[PDB]
Amino acid sequence: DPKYSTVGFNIENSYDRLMKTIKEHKLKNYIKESVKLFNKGLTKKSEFDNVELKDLANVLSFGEAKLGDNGQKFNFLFHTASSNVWVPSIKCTSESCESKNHYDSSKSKTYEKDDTPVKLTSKAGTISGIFSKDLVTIGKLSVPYKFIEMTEIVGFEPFYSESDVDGVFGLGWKDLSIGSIDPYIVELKTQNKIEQAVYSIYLPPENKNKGYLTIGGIEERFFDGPLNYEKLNHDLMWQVDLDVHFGNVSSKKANVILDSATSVITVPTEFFNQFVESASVFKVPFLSLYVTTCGNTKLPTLEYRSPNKVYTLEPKQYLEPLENIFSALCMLNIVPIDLEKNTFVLGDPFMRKYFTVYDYDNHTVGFALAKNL
Amino acid sequence: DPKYSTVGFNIENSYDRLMKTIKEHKLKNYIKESVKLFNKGLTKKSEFDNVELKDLANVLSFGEAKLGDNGQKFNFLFHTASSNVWVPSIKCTSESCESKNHYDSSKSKTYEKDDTPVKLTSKAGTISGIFSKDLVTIGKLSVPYKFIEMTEIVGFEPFYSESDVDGVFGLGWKDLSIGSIDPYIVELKTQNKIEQAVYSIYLPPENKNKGYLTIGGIEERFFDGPLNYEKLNHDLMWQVDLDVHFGNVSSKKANVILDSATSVITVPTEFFNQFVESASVFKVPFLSLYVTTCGNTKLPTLEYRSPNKVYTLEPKQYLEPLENIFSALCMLNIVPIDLEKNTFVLGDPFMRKYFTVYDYDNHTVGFALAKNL
Repeated sequence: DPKYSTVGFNIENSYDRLMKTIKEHKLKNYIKESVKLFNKGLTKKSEFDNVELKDLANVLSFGEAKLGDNGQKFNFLFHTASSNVWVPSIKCTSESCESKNHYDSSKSKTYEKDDTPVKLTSKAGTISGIFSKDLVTIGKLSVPYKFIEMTEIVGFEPFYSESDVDGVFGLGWKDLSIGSIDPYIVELKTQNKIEQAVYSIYLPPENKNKGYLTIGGIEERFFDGPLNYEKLNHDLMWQVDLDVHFGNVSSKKANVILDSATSVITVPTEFFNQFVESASVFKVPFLSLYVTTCGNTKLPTLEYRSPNKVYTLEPKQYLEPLENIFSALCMLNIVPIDLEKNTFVLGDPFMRKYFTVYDYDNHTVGFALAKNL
Repeated sequence: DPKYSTVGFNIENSYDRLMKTIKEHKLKNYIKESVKLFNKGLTKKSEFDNVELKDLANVLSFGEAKLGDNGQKFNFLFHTASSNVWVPSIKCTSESCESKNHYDSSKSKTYEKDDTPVKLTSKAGTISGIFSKDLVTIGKLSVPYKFIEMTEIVGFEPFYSESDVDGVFGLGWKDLSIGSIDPYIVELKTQNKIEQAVYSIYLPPENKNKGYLTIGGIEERFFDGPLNYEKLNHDLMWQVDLDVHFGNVSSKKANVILDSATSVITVPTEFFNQFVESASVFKVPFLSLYVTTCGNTKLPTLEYRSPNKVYTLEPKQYLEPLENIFSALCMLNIVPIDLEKNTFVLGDPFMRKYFTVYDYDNHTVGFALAKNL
């Protein structure tokens, strides 16, 4: 067993969702026949294009965490930019809430009132609730934490109601409160339940529906070779300064965010189009879907260069097989999306190669060559 | 039998050529699956676009005409803008010429020298030859005519060599010579072999690989109702002034050419796009091919208005069935192509409805409702 406290979590990935879309809309032979056409090759001609940062999220989730001494069960998803944890109140108005697990302050001996109101208003939806202090367990680790009890939830549909998820567990920095509530992982450290304010994400190569979160230490057994460290360029983001080259295409002094919840590698639009020009990659009409032969010899190693380390992705690391649609066919797990000027994100593909460490104490992030388990 | 001299001719149409392209490139299920997609309907997104006036020509041809008293056999195609007739010389350099039928001045008692050089230079190719006078028969009608004996032929490839055609028989006005050689049909009249300098084209509805040319008269039996006449707006073109409306889309004082050798109805680009917008017509990606359900209730009657007559095309007249690809599927026999400002052409679709008359004496053109034989 591991030295430090580790929890498995499940992932619903872009491949699954794409797969579901294909059975739903009967799209196989369309894709099959379009590919044949490309191969023939009669295409030649050069809102899929429109983002969305929504559509690229995977849902990394687990149902082992629990609130209070009675141990009230909840299904969380992890979110790497948020500091707080979020749960449905038993006092939840909305009809979203009705099929989910609820937090009942009353049923827990360890509950302490806070009642301070919080309000998240965003593009997908609107959450209204109050802070509440209780024992927050995972399941080795336990500590009193102030979390948010949600009283009314509006939006995030149809996702929320269709997902068996109840709420959000913050593995990030951003706290909605103004009473400077530390992240759960900092809090475990403040109260001495771990040795270090750190966690690792390990995403096993051979199972893209699984990932492991480990807390309070470096589990040496998840990787080979040295751990490199990079300093964060932002106070409240797992984000880092790096030059990036994909062949002759390059971008100096780029902003790259580590989010294992992002399903793909992202890249500015301009950058993507330069990359993809005459790389022999095919864009399937009427689908957010670029495709190529798995043995494609034109495709470069992706390079993310620090001043004292470069991290790379071979084509095998950024191409998902599609054997069940067309033989030796692969989809490209890279997507063009423009965020703030010069900002890239390293999603699931990167973490399948690199074991990754997120250090709150030292404001560092950590990379190493993932083992194969 | 007919009162006036009539010759059948064969037509290689756009449907055949498209059909050939589909077997060649195995394109059925692609089209099938793309249509399904439209129907689903996941398309929504709005050089096929680049013309070509080449690609729209059918080949209307026949092998019954003959030169000289010995009756040397030739396979001609008809061309409605040219006045002259064109044949390979037995003195033909080029390798194009080698598999074709040849005119040997020497073998014909009725031959008279001319030897005046002519030269056609155009975008597809280059023809060099000399004039030559001989008996030109079809096969009822016969007259000495001055035609062009081709000495070297360069271009028109791969078409020429693949076609079993030898040369071009002019049913038009434009004479390459400067010795004002009348059209063959005017010449028959000058020499009294017919009563009137006129011909009719009849294109039977039920056989799109056949058409009938009739010379020296109106064969009453090919149509129902009155013959309308329109004056030509050009001296040397079968061309006519008409307002044209396709629904709310319209163009006043348009120039419309009658060419039964054109495989489709043409229309300016702007005009076509206005027409096609939300008409529920699908453009198949990577193909010069618009498609729709045969029972489409949004599609208008096409209207070509003269000051004292309007000529119309129902959807049934401008939609070819595609039963062998997808059920109740139809292709649209209308194509967007910009010629001189405001110029439309009435190809094969129109002549399947209208019996058409081409009057050299009176500089008129004539329309009537084709019978069904």
